Amino acid sequence: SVLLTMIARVADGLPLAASMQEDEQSGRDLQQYQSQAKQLFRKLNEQSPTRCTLEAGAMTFHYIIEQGVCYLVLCEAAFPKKLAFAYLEDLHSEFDEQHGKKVPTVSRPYSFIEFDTFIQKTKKLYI
Repeated sequence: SVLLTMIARVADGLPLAASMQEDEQSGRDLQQYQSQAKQLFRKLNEQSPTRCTLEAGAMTFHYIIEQGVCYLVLCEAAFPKKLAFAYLEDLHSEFDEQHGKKVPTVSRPYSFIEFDTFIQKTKKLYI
């Protein structure tokens, strides 16, 4: 029952905010989860779906693309698809509202760590 969350700029995959780790995660998995995320980001373009669900066994990836930002979440296959997108939707509207103008010009990775707090608070409400 998790919500490994990652927000990155589509143009170049620059990470923005994230809340990967959870109650005692496994270095092996956490590493594989992040690497799979990168290979997803690097491939994103204009032809990509703005909403998408990607199967990976016990785990399933879900993401949305809005304003050039990819909101991605990894969770148990069992987790309600419909829920994952609401979670993402809440993150989006709050993120764009609070950082849309600055998102396309930042160059340092995780320039929005601050947002991690909102992700955490929003997470509780779903899991």
